[PDB]
Amino acid sequence: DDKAACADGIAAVKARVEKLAPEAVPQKLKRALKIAEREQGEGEFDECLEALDDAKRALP
Amino acid sequence: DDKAACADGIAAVKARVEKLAPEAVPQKLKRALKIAEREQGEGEFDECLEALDDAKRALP
Ligand SMILES: [Eu+2]
Repeated sequence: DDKAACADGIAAVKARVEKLAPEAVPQKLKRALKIAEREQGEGEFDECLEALDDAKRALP
Repeated sequence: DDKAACADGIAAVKARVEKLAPEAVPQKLKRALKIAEREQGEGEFDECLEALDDAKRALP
């Protein structure tokens, strides 16, 4: 469901980000991940998924 | 728009709540107002309006 997909999506995006050099991680990508995590913690798992879509678009 | 309606709705609901005795204000009403304010601060003015609908249903 959206809760599982949000948790798995945060893990998947972070796994890709952890392949980049830390000094190569765009601020917009960090911000989008933080928004997804905030929404996950609020129980807005649907909103988390939409923020994860933004994070993927920020991947270099 | 949703931003103005959220701000006005927070003010309207609070105005009604401030007519109750403070020891008569249900916890669920306080919680719903706090959620609406959190969502307003996040810029989720649409979500704020949906939380305000819950707050109105919590009015005694
Ligand atoms: Eu939210």
